[PDB]
Amino acid sequence: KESAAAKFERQHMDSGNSPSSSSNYCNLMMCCRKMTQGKCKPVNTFVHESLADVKAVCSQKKVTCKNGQTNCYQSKSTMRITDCRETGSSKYPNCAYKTTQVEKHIIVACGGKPSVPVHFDASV
Amino acid sequence: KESAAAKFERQHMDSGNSPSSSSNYCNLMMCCRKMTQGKCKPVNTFVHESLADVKAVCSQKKVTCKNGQTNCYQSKSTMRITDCRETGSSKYPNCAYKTTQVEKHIIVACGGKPSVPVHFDASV
Ligand SMILES: Nc1ccn([C@H]2C[C@H](OP(=O)(O)OC[C@H]3O[C@@H](n4cnc5c(N)ncnc54)C[C@@H]3O)[C@@H](CO)O2)c(=O)n1
Ligand SMILES: Nc1ccn([C@H]2C[C@H](OP(=O)(O)OC[C@H]3O[C@@H](n4cnc5c(N)ncnc54)C[C@@H]3O)[C@@H](CO)O2)c(=O)n1
Repeated sequence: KESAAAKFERQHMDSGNSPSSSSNYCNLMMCCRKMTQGKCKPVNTFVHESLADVKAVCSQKKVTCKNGQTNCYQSKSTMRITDCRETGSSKYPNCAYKTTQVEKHIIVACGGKPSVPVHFDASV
Repeated sequence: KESAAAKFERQHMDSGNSPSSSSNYCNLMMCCRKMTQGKCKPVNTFVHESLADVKAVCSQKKVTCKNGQTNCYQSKSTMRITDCRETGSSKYPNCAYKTTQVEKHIIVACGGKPSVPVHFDASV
């Protein structure tokens, strides 16, 4: 059972000067989106585009994935994305990320039917 | 088994949410801290002071809890906290919170040996 003391810490404690700071975006999203359980996912990109625009990439430019698979596609246009990358100081269970906002082309692997994005490969 | 398409949306999609937004704090924090599972937690306060300063409230001003219990204590000084409350448009599982930065005295219930904070009662 989660002790009452530990529950209180989880539900009400967030010690710090700038808790609502945008440089915290990745720390909170990586946690919310469940990518900090068991280990700290080292790198992860968030796309701030319409889901309609991201799905459209699956019928755009064909390219080879980094792992040799052949079901990857590159966006014809650049997309507003946020790069979340683990800091040198990050150490599980205290995962820390650097938030970087950029506009780059994305590369995703598409699968299933209808064909939709199932993996983020890279940004170029 | 979560679908590949759904897994991609959870891990890489953040349409209509600006990374450079202070108002989003509550939404991400409530999600990250596991308070939006099963249903949306109506109200929840986050304290930004040090854990030591919060624990010390248990040795301060003795007051009655809202529920009639007698193990509540009020802080001698105002503390930096964030008040999170559901919006009108909040609907599970799309929980939405309004973020309000405030400086008020907190009231907590203390228990255990040593006596540590185990429930947040109110800010005044
Ligand atoms: N700039 C970057 C660089 C990396 N990343 C992330 C996304 C990847 O996560 P995810 O998309 O869940 O991938 C899940 C898993 O899917 C598998 N996979 C690889 N190629 C695939 C393909 N063509 N189709 C389906 N699954 C594939 C292996 C992979 O670990 C992870 C590992 O490469 O790094 C990122 O977000 N931004
Ligand atoms: N401004 C406000 C107003 C409300 N709230 C939150 C905190 C409460 O969650 P929690 O901290 O778990 O504490 C409530 C739970 O703790 C337990 N509890 C309640 N009274 C207690 C007491 N006197 N001693 C020990 N545990 C108590 C059971 C109870 O459901 C929640 C429901 O009252 O509302 C807030 O964060 N800020």
